[PDB]
Amino acid sequence: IMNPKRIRALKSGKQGDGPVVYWMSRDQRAEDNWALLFSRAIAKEANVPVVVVFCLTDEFLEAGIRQYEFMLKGLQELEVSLSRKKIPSFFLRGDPGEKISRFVKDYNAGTLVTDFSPLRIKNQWIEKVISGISIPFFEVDAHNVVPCWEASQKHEYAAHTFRPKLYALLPEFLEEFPELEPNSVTPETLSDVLETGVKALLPERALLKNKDPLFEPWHFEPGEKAAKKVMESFIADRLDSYGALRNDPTKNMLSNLSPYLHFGQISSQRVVLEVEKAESNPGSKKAFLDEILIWKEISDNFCYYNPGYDGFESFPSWAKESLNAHRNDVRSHIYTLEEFEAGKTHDPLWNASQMELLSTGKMHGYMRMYWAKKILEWSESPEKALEIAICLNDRYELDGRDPNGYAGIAWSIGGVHDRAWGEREVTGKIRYMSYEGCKRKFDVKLYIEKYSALDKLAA
DNA sequence: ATCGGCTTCGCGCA
DNA sequence: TTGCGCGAAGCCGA
Ligand SMILES: Cc1cc2c(cc1C)N(C[C@H](O)[C@H](O)[C@H](O)COP(=O)(O)OP(=O)(O)OC[C@H]1O[C@@H](n3cnc4c(N)ncnc43)[C@H](O)[C@@H]1O)c1[nH]c(=O)[nH]c(=O)c1N2
Repeated sequence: IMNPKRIRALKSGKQGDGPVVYWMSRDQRAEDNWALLFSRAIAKEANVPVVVVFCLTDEFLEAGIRQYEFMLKGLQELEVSLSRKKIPSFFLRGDPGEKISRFVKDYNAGTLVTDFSPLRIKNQWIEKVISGISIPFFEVDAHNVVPCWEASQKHEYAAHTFRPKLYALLPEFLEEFPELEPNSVTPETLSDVLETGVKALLPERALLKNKDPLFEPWHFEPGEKAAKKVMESFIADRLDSYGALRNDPTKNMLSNLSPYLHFGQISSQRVVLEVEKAESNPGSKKAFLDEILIWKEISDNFCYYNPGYDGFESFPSWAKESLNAHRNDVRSHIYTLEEFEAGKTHDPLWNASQMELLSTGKMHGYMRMYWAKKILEWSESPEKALEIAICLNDRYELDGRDPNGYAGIAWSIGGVHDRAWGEREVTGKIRYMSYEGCKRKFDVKLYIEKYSALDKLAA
């Protein structure tokens, strides 16, 4: 039995007599899954089978092959891991509000379970689902270490107000995962799906002049197994010097975990457990935990309590006041979406970062902050900057379309979870970042040098 | 309370 | 490079 405040009753009803169906969505993995572990639990009590259903919405069209290969290949692996433990996996195509409801009837599901996501479109779908089912319907936070609706009931103004809260709750929720018990009872194509999708997304590929792709797909092998190794090599090779090199992009000293945590291919709670027991720097473990605990989960807190998380209106009062005061200011440059996208600005280090984004699908965490603040400076308005920053983040980051994306863009452009700094023209009081500031931190000429000879080779 | 502390910004200066 | 003190800055929360 697991901690019962990880569950929240979406719909009450009378328990069916069919199997218990887990509607996977955020947490695409079989280990370390409070949503899967809970569903198994209530099917063993009901003495019924547990099964997984996954829905494949048209959303893969609003991004690239890169994200879809990465996630489809992952699911190809999960489906096998699940049938190992005797748990069937069903793959729906279409709109959840309709297809999940149909499945719930067509298999005679006795209880519905899902994982937790704060993006508006899950609440939309869930709310259709509730309407068309009669069975009970459960939702489990399987993504955060502390259930979002439990760490805080309000928008948290800053990391230092969240932090005493989150940490006062870890002795309760930071625990080991039990074993996923195979099915005892035995209930009664993703190859085409992955081909069909790439023939669709192929006319939109990001190509170089010579028509081979920009994207390089060997930096991150998708899937649960590949993720475990990225966690272990992190703990053994990179964790010890994270604190002191987090900010250098010429070093590859990050965890590189974010494509995995986004597709739920690995549990942040598992990471935390392995980091905690590891014996590296106390400084570095502090650095690291605060990014995967405080910053990650306050990003869910943000989107969960501010339905306008991808818009201007969600900036803090002072932020908007300041930015409106400077809408009339003359911008040093202005660039269009296309120009940013193609890395055609005056700033070679900015374009360098953009080139890291296009070719690899994961931009360095420090360069990300620089990236968005310089979009605000050379956009024609704050709204356009947001719109540009979201469109390029979500289109090219393997970890895009994610609460961290919005809560990081908002931190960057609109000062959300941050404070006021010295007033500038165009960018108001938003924390400024400078090219020369980057030079006191790392060897910009190497970072630039790495992605040079790719703007020329692309168009 | 009223007032200390804040993702770790940039920049001078040693 | 690297570290320190400083400056400009709105406000939570204890
Ligand atoms: C403009 C902009 C845009 C984005 C983001 C930040 C900024 C300023 N982020 C957040 C952060 O840049 C990103 O999570 C890390 O670079 C992920 O790479 P690593 O896992 O290697 O980092 P690293 O190992 O240093 O970080 C560990 C984990 O902490 C979390 N994290 C780190 N910094 C964070 C931040 N500022 N906000 C929220 N979570 C943070 C992530 O969960 C990350 O996996 C984001 N993240 C993401 O997952 N998807 C995205 O699309 C974006 N987009």
